[PDB]
Amino acid sequence: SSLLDIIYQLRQVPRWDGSFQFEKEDVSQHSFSVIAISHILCELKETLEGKKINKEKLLLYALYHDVTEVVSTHIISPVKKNSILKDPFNAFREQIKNSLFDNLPITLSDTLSTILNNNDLEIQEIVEHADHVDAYCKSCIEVHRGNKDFISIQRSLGDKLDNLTKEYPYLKEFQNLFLKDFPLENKNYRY
Amino acid sequence: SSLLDIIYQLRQVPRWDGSFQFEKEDVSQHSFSVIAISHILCELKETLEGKKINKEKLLLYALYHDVTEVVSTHIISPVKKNSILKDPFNAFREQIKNSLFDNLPITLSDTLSTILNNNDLEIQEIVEHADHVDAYCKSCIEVHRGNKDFISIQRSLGDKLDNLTKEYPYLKEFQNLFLKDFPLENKNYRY
Ligand SMILES: Nc1ncnc2c1ncn2[C@@H]1O[C@H](CO)[C@H]1CO
Ligand SMILES: Nc1ncnc2c1ncn2[C@@H]1O[C@H](CO)[C@H]1CO
Ligand SMILES: [Mg+2]
Ligand SMILES: [Mg+2]
Repeated sequence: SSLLDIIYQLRQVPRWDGSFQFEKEDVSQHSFSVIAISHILCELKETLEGKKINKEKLLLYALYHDVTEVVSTHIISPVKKNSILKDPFNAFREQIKNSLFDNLPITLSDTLSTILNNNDLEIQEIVEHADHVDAYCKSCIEVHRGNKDFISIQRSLGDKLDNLTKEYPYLKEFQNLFLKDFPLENKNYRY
Repeated sequence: SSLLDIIYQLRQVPRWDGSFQFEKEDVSQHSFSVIAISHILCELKETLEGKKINKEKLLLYALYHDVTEVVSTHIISPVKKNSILKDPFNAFREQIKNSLFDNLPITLSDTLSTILNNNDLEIQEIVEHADHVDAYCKSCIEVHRGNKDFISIQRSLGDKLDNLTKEYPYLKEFQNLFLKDFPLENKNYRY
């Protein structure tokens, strides 16, 4: 099985191609943040919307949400979302899903296929929101480091996030709790 | 709340201090791998030992298992396990847990305290095993890159892992499935 190799190979998939970064970021670091953000968003949404989400399925979906980029590499969203490429890339991503986990035991094989081909729309939505939050957070950190090239990126991501908070109360609560002073200029918790 | 800052600040905590590495590794990359390994180990253990583990709790514990290193930094195991430092470091780690999540809503606050102060011994054991597997895997990748300085590290970690597989059948199965050709010299799944 290539599953363990793929887990470590995601470190060789860089994000933010074409942009200067003070800190390069790979898919494993991004996926770690998305898992943690997805969990936080889930807890807020559960409390606000009066429900319970299957957190095993949510966390496993967040964990693997970008695993196909070990084949596709990470295509940045301005390119992937171009109308010329949007649908072919989604067909490409589906082709990768179909071939990934070849020589696995049926416990892993079906559990991993279940994770990849998830049709829980709500888990997919939470992780999509977490993905946008993480991109905004990265843009915040780069601007904080002094990276003027990320100011316009931060602006467009923050504008889209603002619009999302008008329609998704759990995102507005997340923004209130965490995103109005980010990153922390003084990291008092270290002492 | 400092929770989101901490999630990203784990990227500034390096592992393997004092060892030459061709690729530097931070706690977020390590924790991503440990979450994924913990999940795989859990599925094997469930099938082999005739049980079901609460995978939400396992994954969340793996996600945060090293979060206190944002305060302590990452003390390498030859130092942390020294008899002079072993118990004081565990007391230090307990002091950090007690002060981390100050200004959070009770959904997050208690859920995060529950995660940190977990007393599920089996989840703690799975994550401890996943932590050792990940350290072995890193040593394998460095040796693969050509890093002779990690040969003796790989040997001692592989010896300890071998001994563990004699007592924990799910680890032996993991080793059989993934650790006899790692990393993959030819990454055929990319094409
Ligand atoms: N305004 C922008 N310019 C360049 N890359 C962007 C971008 N917004 C998002 N990305 C990147 O597309 C990825 C998914 O958000 C993100 C990291 O590669
Ligand atoms: N033989 C060894 N020499 C130096 N650091 C080691 C080591 N074995 C494990 N470590 C490091 O201790 C950490 C936990 O395994 C690991 C990464 O920092
Ligand atoms: Mg993503
Ligand atoms: Mg660890």
